[PDB]
Amino acid sequence: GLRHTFVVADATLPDCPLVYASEGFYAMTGYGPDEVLGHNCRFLQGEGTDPKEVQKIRDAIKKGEACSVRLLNYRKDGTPFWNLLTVTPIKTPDGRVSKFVGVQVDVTSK
Ligand SMILES: Cc1cc2nc3c(=O)[nH]c(=O)nc-3n(C[C@H](O)[C@H](O)[C@H](O)COP(=O)(O)O)c2cc1C
Repeated sequence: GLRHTFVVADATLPDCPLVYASEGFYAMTGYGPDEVLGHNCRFLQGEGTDPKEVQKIRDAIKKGEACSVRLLNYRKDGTPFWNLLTVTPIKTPDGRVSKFVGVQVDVTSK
């Protein structure tokens, strides 16, 4: 989908914290860099987020593999939205994962 957001997480640190987010990520979610750089993206989850979809992502990250999931997420103001998320590992020439990138699409309106 054409409208989307983009983030980079640092896989060389144990909890894959965010190191970069696009202008649209901040604007869509309602958070700014001074609130979410250095943090794992799970802050977007909440009461209704499907733990089985969360587990798929967790498992893909541990295996250094790409994954696509649909997750209920929440803006800073607590309002929900449907996030079609695709995460992709970025490797060094030795095959180790350095970064994960994420593309989010708000698919609430279909
Ligand atoms: C690059 C990247 C982007 C991510 N973007 C989101 C996101 O937009 N929304 C979300 O709920 N989780 C997102 N995650 C998933 C969480 O950061 C975390 O990996 C997931 O919740 C599973 O780990 P946990 O069980 O320790 O929370 C993203 C992860 C990575 C690596």
